[PDB]
Amino acid sequence: SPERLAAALFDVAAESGLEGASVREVAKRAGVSIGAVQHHFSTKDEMFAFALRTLVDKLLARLSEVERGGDPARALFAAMSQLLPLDEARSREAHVMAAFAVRAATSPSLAEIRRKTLFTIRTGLSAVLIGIGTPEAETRAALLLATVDGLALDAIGSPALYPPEYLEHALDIQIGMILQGADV
Amino acid sequence: TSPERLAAALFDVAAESGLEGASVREVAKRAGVSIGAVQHHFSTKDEMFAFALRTLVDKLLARLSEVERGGDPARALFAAMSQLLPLDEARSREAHVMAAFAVRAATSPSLAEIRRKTLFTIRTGLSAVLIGIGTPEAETRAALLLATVDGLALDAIGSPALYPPEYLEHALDIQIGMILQGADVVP
Ligand SMILES: CCCCCCCCCCCCO[C@@H]1O[C@H](CO)[C@@H](O[C@H]2O[C@H](CO)[C@@H](O)[C@H](O)[C@H]2O)[C@H](O)[C@H]1O
Ligand SMILES: CC[N+](C)(C)CCCS(=O)(=O)[O-]
Ligand SMILES: CC[N+](C)(C)CCCS(=O)(=O)[O-]
Repeated sequence: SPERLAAALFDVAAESGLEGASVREVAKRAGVSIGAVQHHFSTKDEMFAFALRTLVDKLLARLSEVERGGDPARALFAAMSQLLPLDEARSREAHVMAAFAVRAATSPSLAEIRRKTLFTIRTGLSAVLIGIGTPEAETRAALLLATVDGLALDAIGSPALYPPEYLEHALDIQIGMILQGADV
Repeated sequence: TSPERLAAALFDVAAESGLEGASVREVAKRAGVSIGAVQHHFSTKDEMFAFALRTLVDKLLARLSEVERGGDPARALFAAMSQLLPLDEARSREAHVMAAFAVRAATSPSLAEIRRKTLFTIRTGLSAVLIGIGTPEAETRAALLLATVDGLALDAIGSPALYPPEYLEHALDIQIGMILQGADVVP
């Protein structure tokens, strides 16, 4: 049931933003007793945090498939492109992730989950860049991730300015910049 | 003037509780006016939100246009992009509300239009600066620079204590350095 609720929340949020994800609306979409929800989560914020944790765990599993050695540029691109709205699935994910990032302004649990998530991805990016002798690796890693997050935010609210082919070109350009001075 | 007072109340509510807290009734309550007074100016909550967003983007663009460009592009780019970073309380509030509207833009055509126009305007100015100095891939690097400030602002929302102004300014300086690599400039 809690997994079902997390999927149902993501589904509502992608459709109608997080303002649509009332305890009531999430129940309809999964099955389930409005009490069944209350059984698993004592607060709405608990329910949101669980959904975010689910989305993050799925993202990290995806990074682990695509970021598997060999050419650094291609690995960095495959990983960062998971965060960009390049198809309908990733457009929904980007929408929901951005929504959680704004909701973190008023929710310490969501802010902490995001902080740990960014720390994890950033450390992974840093390890890649250090391994190839990149100048200012850690700072550049932070910048790569921040820039990808910003591109995703910019794109969801203005898709005509950020078609997938443009997003892919912009990510290529950013990666090329980050790798300047690396070997290779 | 009256719609402007309502836009200011909306911003005050949104900076506190997000845009979820910015119902017509909550905005009316914060402004000290009747629901009827609000509905008089705004036919819909959409129109209320769009007007508030326009008010905000006007303020931001006015600040960007006040940047002294002079003869040093790195300095000008830093001064301009610093205005879009949460380096103090006022800009932290602006970041929170602007990010909220960006997210709402995913489902609201009126907000998307205002966001698109804003991004187009800013990218155009940044591209002019970069082309002016022979920056490789100037247009895309302009879009990347703007994305950097947007992404850094987004993260600083949830963890403001961890993104102090000096961290944000350092990150921005490093990105500008990368953006200017291969441009006709003299460091
Ligand atoms: C220093 C180096 C880097 C420099 C970076 C430069 C950034 C450039 C910003 C300055 C330009 C501001 O110019 C401003 O553009 C916006 C469009 O976005 C216009 O605004 C127009 O669209 C908006 C948004 O839909 C409406 O709310 C507004 O009523 C309408 O007039 C303003 O009428 C114009 O005065
Ligand atoms: C005609 C007067 N001006 C200020 C130009 C436009 C009025 C519409 S407004 O206030 O919503 O920009
Ligand atoms: C409501 C408080 N928020 C912004 C969610 C968390 C603060 C995290 S902090 O202290 O590291 O900036």
